[PDB]
Amino acid sequence: GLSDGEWQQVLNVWGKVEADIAGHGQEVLIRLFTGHPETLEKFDKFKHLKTEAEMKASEDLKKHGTVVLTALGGILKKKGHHEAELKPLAQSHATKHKIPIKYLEFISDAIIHVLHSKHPGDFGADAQGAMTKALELFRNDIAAKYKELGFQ
Ligand code: HEM
Repeated sequence: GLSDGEWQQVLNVWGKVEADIAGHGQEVLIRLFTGHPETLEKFDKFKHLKTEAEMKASEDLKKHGTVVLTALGGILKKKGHHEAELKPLAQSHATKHKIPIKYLEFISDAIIHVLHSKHPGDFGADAQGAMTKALELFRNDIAAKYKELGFQ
């Protein structure tokens, strides 16, 4: 897992996200949808968005971005002791939303990209390393739940 120092880095970086959750959430989803169009198809409520301009102007997309990052933030603050918070998320995304683990890899990468884009020069090598480890832990624990369900 992560060391105490690494978790402190993760939560310090997260402070940046919390200053503008909607903005970060919106950019993460737009990065995901524009870089991997197949992901948009998983959202019946966002498949009407044919352009990035429409995505940017969508208040409902910003709303979902807030829901997504608020959930992730709650998980991150548990510093790995997130079974109760993560299990239900893993099961809903596998059985209900049908989200391949590959898409979770895509959104993890999108988060790192957005952090650099919104905070250039202020997301250090150590910070990136820590956030990456936290996102991999998140993804890997979801993957374990996916295997349990036999979900691909
Ligand atoms: C940072 C990783 C993610 C987090 C924390 C997250 C969190 C959530 C939460 C809290 C909800 C609402 C509750 C629920 O249905 O469980 C939700 C809904 C949903 N998520 Fe995710 N999600 C993540 C990644 C993804 C990815 C990668 C996809 C597909 C590309 C996806 C697709 C969906 C869909 C389709 C819904 C239902 C939306 C609706 O129509 O209301 N999620 N997600």
